[PDB]
Amino acid sequence: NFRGVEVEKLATMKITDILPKLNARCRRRIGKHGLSMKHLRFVNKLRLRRTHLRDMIIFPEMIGMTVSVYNGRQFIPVEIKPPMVGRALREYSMSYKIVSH
Amino acid sequence: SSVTRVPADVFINSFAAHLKNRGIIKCPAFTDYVKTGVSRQYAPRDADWFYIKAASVIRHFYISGSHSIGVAGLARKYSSLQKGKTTPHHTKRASCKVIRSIVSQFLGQKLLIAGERGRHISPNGRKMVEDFAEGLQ
Amino acid sequence: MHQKYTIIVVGKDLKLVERYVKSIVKEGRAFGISGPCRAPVRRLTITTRKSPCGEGTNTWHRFELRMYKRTFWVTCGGNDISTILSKTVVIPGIQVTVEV
Amino acid sequence: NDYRDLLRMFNTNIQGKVVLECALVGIKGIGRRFANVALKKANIDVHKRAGELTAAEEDALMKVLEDPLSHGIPAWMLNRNNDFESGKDMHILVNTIASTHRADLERLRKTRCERGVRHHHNLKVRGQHTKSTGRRGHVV
Amino acid sequence: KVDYPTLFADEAAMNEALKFIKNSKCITHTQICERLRVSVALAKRVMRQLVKSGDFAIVSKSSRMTIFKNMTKKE
Amino acid sequence: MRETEFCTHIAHKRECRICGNYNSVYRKYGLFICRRCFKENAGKIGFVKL
Amino acid sequence: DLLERNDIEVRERDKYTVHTLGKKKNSVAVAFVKAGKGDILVNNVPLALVRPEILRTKVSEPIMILGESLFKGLDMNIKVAGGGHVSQIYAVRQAISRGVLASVKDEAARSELRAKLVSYDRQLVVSDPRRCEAKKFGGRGARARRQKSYR
Amino acid sequence: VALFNKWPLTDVKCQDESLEAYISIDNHSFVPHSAGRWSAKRFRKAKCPVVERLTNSLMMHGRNSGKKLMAMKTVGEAFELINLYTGKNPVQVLVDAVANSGPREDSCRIGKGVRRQSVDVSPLRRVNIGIYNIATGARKAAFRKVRPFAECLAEEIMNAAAGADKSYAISQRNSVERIAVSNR
RNA sequence: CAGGUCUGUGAUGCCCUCAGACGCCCUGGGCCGCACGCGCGCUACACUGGCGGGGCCAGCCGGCGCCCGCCAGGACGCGCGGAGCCCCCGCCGUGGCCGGGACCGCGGGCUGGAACGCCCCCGCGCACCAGGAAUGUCUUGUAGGCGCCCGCCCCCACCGCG
Repeated sequence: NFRGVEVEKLATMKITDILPKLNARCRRRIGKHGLSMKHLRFVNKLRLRRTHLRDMIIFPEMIGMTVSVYNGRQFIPVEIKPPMVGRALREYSMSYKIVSH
Repeated sequence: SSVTRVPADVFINSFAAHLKNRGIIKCPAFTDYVKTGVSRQYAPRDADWFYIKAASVIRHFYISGSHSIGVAGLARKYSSLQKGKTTPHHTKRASCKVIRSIVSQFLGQKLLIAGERGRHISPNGRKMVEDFAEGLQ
Repeated sequence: MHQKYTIIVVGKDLKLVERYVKSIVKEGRAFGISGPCRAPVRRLTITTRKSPCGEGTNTWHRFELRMYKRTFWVTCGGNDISTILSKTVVIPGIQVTVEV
Repeated sequence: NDYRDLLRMFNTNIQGKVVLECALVGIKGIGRRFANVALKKANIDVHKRAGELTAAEEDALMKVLEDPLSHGIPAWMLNRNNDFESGKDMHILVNTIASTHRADLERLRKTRCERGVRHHHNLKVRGQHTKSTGRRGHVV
Repeated sequence: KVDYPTLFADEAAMNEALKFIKNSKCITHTQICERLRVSVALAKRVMRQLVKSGDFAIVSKSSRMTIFKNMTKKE
Repeated sequence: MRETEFCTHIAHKRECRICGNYNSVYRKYGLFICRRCFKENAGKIGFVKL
Repeated sequence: DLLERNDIEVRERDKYTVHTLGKKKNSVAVAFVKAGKGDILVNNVPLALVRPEILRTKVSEPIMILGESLFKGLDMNIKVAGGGHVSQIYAVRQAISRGVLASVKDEAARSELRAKLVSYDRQLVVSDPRRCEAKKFGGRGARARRQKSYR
Repeated sequence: VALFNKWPLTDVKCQDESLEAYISIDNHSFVPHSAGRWSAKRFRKAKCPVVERLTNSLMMHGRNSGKKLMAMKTVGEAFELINLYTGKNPVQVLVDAVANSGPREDSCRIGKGVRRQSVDVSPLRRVNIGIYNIATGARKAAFRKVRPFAECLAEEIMNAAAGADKSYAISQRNSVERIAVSNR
């Protein structure tokens, strides 16, 4: 279950529909401030189906598709899954490595 | 004058009972379960605190006279330190809504009149405050 | 005509500003120029580490720019005070400004 | 003359001796809707010293605890405010706190996320300094 | 190592506890809490009852410390 | 083209007048002079000691 | 609060024969004395009711040593600004002593009255010179310094 | 003059003719808050109300530094608790406590290569140590107890004035004096 | 002094580099990681204290109102304005307790292009019950306690300078 809606309902859930349910940061990013053309163009590539955008937050339709994310050196592979929707992929891709002392 | 002749605390407590008896203010009872000031941590235990705060706020607006002090200024009069953090504690203003509610009741009651910028005590309210003070004396 | 013209003298040096005060008071004394209204001094301050690097016990240079400002009140004909500005001794690096 | 021994309410023996507004503060170390006073103040009076809680009033205190908006408690409070899965806000108290916390911690492991990966290694999450204060007990 | 009597003491030993403090020529809330092992929170509420009685008069009354001496009880 | 990759704004680029150095601008009275740069030019501004 | 020209701003005229100034630790009190019934007012409030309840005797101390009858027949309006509570209690006793003495002026009785106060408490009629010292670089305190890590 | 508006200085005379000069009740003022500079001059300290010196000794340990108003409040409540039990003038019981708490012999090296020798404590030092010891015994006693500072201060003064060894100050005096007798 | 600064400088010898740039920009990431050792600090270890109301006091120097919001903060305007400690009354009351506030789970804000920054609400409740060998600063408005401002600054001080 995610924020009330079941997964099938939440993938059909529109980005401005799933926003009242999301957390404060998401409402600022998709509502008041909004996003630029480059963030939208990456989302357009997901729509095309069938990146360096750490800032970009997960959208419901993108679930089930894995997006490569730069950590500053290599494109870390990050899968998209149901409980992580609306959460910036920058917390999903890690720049650092384990302490290994 | 009068409100000075009676100690400030012996006036505020008696005025709190008076402002609950005459039905002045009327506690919102939605702010009853709220804690005044981000600075504090455990909320007032008085339960009649709204009346003590209400009688204290009219007594401030009386001594202000034509100064016409604002609600934010009154919140800075109820500011305390935010203690309980590793970072050194600093002064933090009181909740604006509580005081805004108190000043709103006085404007409707006509005990306090509206003025340029902040509101100030009305003559009709002053009469109640000074008669109570002399009565305590 | 008859308006009030506000002269403001802004000067870094006290002796220089006191000299401008003497000339302004003297020229307008007949025109009822007011006695100098001395502004609270503006002691603008910058404290910087004496060293370019961070080496040594940290030392501090305490630099204070004090600005002394005198406000002057004259009520009279405008043309006379425009000439009064020429009459008063000109101090280089010291400024006068007239506001109606 | 009227004083009673500690009652086990919510899986903990809450001492009858300590004031009721704070005897409930150590509710098994998990819960506290009142924030020192609100839950009891809404139904009864505080400063009772405890051990005089009438069982019917004790049931009434339990009822508000279990159902928050039934008594009209402020939605700004509550242990859980959005329910990551459920989508609802309610107070979570006692053992439920542990179970929900484990599920949230499991969720960060399930979807690999730095907060969970740091949590697995015991590395500090939120706190950002480990160079000096990370000695901890000679281990993070 | 605490004073377990906390709320309204016990039952009939409360009268003997009242007798003990009345026996003292002068009392302080902290002094009853240690001597009677009843806690100082209980002592304040017990003291107000025997001040209403008129058994003891508060020589000095402060929010910090409140101290009382017996007005009479000489004979 | 080249313009879109040239000086795109990310933040203010502020420098000490006289030094062209981003560090320690010291704009306390809008005097954007470097901390080190200011000590060389303090007499000229007229800043004085006790 | 800082030595502002606000003497007549609180009260217009009222035949205030004297306008004394008593200053302790950055706190100044302008006291206005006229013929009265023995009333003394501080900051538009009875002198007996002062904020440091413990130090409320210090304010009334010049009246006790000089005598109530000499004080009777005077009304004093005192406005204290700057400084803090204990200094404001020290400033008003100094202001009251100076102002009551001003009524005697150059009289032999004033010389005795100044000596009478100076004996019970000296500096009651004399300003205390102590003033705060500045913080110096390398120390949080004016004279205290940072702990030396090595040596 | 009635200290705390309750106690005169008329009967408060120190019996110890060696310590009477350094204990003064003449300068007493209701409320021991005289802001007179005692730091100035080598012996101006001697000409100070004894009760004010106690009020300056009470505020120590840093967490309580500078709060004279709170210390003198304690002195008043302690004096009431001394009046309540002793049934005597509490300014006079303090005077006897200061006189007894002061040791007359100390140990100092005296130009020796660690070998201390016997010295004689000055009549000002006897007064300064005596008051300091009274306040420090109370300070240690009230650190983790339900007993208030006022109660323990009241009891050290009551115990010192007779000379009971329960007083932390009198035990200190007997230790200091005995080490001085052996190092003699 | 061969102390430190060529990385403040259209200060600069010489070497390197010098269009696949060591020029200058553009995106992303680090400097802030961390088995650990050490240097400033900060907050505690409680009752001379914590917690609730009430009084209310500055100075370097300094804007506010009204309405909404639990605060945080916001909207809409305008011309202005002010601390803690302490004092006073309650409460808890020697219990790692309501001392203490580290951590950690939702959530509400903010600033910016973008958090990983900051703020805040209900949880959550770490050591620490006074610190060994050592060592440092300080003589009156000083020590210490207690606030406050400014510098840098989108936000941000446990820092420096006042």
